[PDB]
Amino acid sequence: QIQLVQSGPELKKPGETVKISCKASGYTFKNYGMNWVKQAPGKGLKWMGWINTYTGQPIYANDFKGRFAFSLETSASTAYLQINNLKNEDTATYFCARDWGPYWGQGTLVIVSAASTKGPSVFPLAPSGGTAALGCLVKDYFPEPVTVSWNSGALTSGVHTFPAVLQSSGLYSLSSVVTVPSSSLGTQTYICNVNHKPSNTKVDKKVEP
Amino acid sequence: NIMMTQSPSSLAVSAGEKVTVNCKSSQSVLYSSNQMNYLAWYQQKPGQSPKLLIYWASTRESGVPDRFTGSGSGTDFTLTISSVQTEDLAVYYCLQYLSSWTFGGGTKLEIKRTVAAPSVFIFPPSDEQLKSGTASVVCLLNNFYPREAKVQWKVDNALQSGNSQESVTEQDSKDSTYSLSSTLTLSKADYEKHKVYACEVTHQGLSSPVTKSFNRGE
Repeated sequence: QIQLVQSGPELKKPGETVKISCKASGYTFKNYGMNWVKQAPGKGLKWMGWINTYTGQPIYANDFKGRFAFSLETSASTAYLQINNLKNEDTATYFCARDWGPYWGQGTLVIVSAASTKGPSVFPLAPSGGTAALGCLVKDYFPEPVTVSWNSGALTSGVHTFPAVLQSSGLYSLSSVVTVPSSSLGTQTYICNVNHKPSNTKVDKKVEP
Repeated sequence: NIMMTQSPSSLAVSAGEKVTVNCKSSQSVLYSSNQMNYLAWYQQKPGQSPKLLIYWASTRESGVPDRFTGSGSGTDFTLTISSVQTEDLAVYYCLQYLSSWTFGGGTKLEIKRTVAAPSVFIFPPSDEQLKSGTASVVCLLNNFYPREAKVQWKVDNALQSGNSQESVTEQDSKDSTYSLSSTLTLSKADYEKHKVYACEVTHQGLSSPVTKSFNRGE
């Protein structure tokens, strides 16, 4: 296992500074340049730059010329990317990517926003023909993501957790639904497990007709 | 600086058809002393980092299935999927790595299949939410193809325009269908002032529009 482990997601305010770390393991660190790649939500991949991991010399792409600093800690085989005076257009996922071969970090989502993190409220979506649908409405949280599972992960077939939408409030909202045969309600129990790590919210909501 | 133009930007293909993606570099990426094209092709799926398919224009990465092949040289490059599989829906990127890196714009691939009509379900707002002062009404369209669908909200026969948001799942990587939710938001006071909440669904698979509805209080 050669791998690149980037640090976790960030929520920062316009004007602040963020520093993303990329940990490499399994090969001689100083022998391969490291690239940084930006992906704005819904957009393509854009190469940001490259750092010589022996000498620490950075080379910046044209569009990444001012507030962007590549650095190293050779000792720890770790490359860093610092972004200064954050703007809304810096909201994106940031990847480190090693010269030569297939190796990419898992990505670091950075959210730039004046808005504060808020936990969701969870409401039941309760029940046709032969199939019954039920669900959970997870509404008014910030920022993404919420995860949803059912019956502690023992119900997967027929589950649909939709992509969240941004409400006019500035808060996010999603639904999770599952379809089962009508005859099966009433002997079976339906619990949606909702997790919103940024606010440290964990809810188990029982849904029934 | 070497620019990369990928084409088409978007395509829809039936499973089993051949897929072709083209990449033009503004300058050659054939390094003359080793006769190697400095060009890679990537697959990227939602929430994942991109996955290398092909490098030096036509060498497969290990573990990459046979149906993916790269060809071309100089400025013209093509990624071919000889028999596209249902799980291949993704965004595909070419990358030049001869002089810095430049990614193509990406090509989004989707799957076509036989028409499949949605199941429709309507959910009233729960009482727990009504205490909070907001009323959410949800319409679900389940496991249908194609994605194109009209979902009209009516409240006591009044067309609701602009107070609903739609959400669509990723296309299923096994059977190639979508599910869609439309959610109508109202105030508690507005909700409790009306009776008939209706979700009208028009879709190529239904022989005529389908309406799921409830009276507030049944």
